[PDB]
Amino acid sequence: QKTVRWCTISNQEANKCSSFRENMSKAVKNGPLVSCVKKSSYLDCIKAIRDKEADAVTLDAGLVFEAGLAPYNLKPVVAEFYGQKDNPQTHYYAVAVVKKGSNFQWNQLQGKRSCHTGLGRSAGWIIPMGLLYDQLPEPRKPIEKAVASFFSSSCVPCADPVNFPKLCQQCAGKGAEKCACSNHEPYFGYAGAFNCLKEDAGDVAFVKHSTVLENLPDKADRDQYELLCRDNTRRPVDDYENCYLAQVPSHAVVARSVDGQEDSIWELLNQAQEHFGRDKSPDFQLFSSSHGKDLLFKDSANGFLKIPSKMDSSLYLGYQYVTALRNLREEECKKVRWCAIGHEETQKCDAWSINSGGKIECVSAENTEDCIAKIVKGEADAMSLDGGYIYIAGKCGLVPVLAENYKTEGENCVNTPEKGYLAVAVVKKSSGPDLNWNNLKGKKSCHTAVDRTAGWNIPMGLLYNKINSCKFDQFFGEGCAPGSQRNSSLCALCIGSERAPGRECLANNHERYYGYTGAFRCLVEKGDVAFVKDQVVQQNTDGKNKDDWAKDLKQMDFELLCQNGAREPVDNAENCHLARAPNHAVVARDDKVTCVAEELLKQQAQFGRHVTDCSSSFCMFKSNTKDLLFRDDTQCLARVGKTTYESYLGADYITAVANLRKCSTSKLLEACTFHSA
Ligand SMILES: *[C@@H]1O[C@H](CO)[C@@H](O)[C@H](O)[C@H]1NC(C)=O
Ligand SMILES: [Fe+3]
Ligand SMILES: [Fe+3]
Repeated sequence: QKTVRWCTISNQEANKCSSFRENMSKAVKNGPLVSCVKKSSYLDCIKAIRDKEADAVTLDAGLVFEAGLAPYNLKPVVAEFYGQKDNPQTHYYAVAVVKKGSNFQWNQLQGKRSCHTGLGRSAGWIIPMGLLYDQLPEPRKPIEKAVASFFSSSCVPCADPVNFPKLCQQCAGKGAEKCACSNHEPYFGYAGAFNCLKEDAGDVAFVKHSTVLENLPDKADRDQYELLCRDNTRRPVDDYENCYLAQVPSHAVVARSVDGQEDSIWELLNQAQEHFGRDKSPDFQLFSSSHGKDLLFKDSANGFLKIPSKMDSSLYLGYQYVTALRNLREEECKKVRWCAIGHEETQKCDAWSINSGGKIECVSAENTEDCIAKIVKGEADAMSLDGGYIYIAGKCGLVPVLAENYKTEGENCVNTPEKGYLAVAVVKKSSGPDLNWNNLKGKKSCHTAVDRTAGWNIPMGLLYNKINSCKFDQFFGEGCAPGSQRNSSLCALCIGSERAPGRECLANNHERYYGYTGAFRCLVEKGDVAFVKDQVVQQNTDGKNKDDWAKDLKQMDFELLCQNGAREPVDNAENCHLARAPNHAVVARDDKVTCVAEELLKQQAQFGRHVTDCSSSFCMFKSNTKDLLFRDDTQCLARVGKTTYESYLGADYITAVANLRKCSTSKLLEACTFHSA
């Protein structure tokens, strides 16, 4: 019924696509149909997809980046994987292949002849040229001109043969097909570049790690070839793991960002790998063809993986690679951009910005995950996170910069490491003794949010060990666990916002039961147990909180549930808690750690706890509502040195969280753990 229109770039690809079509028709009765649209290069395909004349094409990651730019706006939806299906690799190695006895090293490439897969491609172009950049003769813009003056001549398929003739000089295509961006140029692609070297049109080929073994005959003339290593030595072709230029992400199928039919694309490809995958059929091979190498998909792929929905091109490629790509394409610690979540945090941020004289700038997002993603992508620089989210951010590659401290007051606060706060379970003293730790089934729970330390990871981790199931919403009766599935019973007690409707169960300040205070309010108004930090009761009772719901509460009206079944007063969490919680911390990308840390230590020297008059001046650690930007009981931000999320959080906490990985519903976590190695 549904049709996926695949874009081909050559007569050879068109031949394979016709057989893909015919074979899928026969093998799959109801699965999407395939039809083929024949263009003459990947760039014509990207445009055909944008204009809705086609739906899909497979691209080297370097070109995924170009497809993801305006005005094309395509996104990667399915990735090739290499290697064994039980340990799929979503990267491959770029290498430089030379013939034995040619006697030159990496540092002597000047004046040689080069064979490239194609302009703008990972192994063929982006990686080798990024490495050689500093040796190219200036001016290096555009890069083509500099490359044409560095190598004596080359074959770079897809280069403009009119403006850069030397880049197309060693290519082998006839007439108008010379230097073509397709299999009509014999030296196009991995196979082509290798043939370029083989036939002595070039002295070096920039290809991938499987290229030589894939393209050499029945037996091994393989001893005739070697690899150029970056330490200026040469190694055998099967020793690429010790002689590669870089590791690069998989070729991926791309599609329209809006109305891209990706559902259809995955359904097609998934069924196709089942019937016509590696060694699956004599009638048709997805990853092979008698008409050529790497047609439609690479011959070294062994299947497909669906790309998570939150992985856009930036996330798929990774920030380092996007920066190298950006570097070759366009031809400081002045400020810290904070990521604020929602309106109240944005207003506190704005105030900070003004008071700081612009050293702090403010970027907004509607939830924690969107903030973390902005930081990873370079749209923001820092925010403070609960341990549960540090874990997620750490998987996405962010690093802890400074810790919030809660126990140490005064001048030594910044230099004192704290062990952590405590995750506890708080109940009303008035609840009968049947309410205890071993009898929570069917009870009404209040949680700070899904994926936070005290609110979720610690308690739900403990419970998972008992019930051996991720269906928490079938264990508890009804609760408020912000961030849960909207029609779950774990959203049923949530009350959203007083001003705007439809905000129930959101994991942000629109939800009145969100956060430490929030969950304590949930306990007071509706729940039986709150999963929260120690001290939340003391901080919101006996008059410290003046809001209607809290003004008459007393500390003595609450108790803690201990794991042995007993109950203790709230002043005794040290002997009645669920586990230690790592202190919340400011995270940043590895390139900004120093900058973020140094400026914040200066911010707090001006705006920290010692400010006796908050109003005339700004107070970083006090908040109009609750835990705006930092926890309200934060005494200072403290140095953590050079550490990683794993050592910051501790093996005990890492163990607990990883224990729950099967139950995770975080879309960010799913995107940040997609890639191998
Ligand atoms: C609840 O919502 C989801 C969509 O987000 C839907 O898939 C599910 O089947 C709905 N019904 C149930 C079983 O609660
Ligand atoms: Fe590639
Ligand atoms: Fe916390």
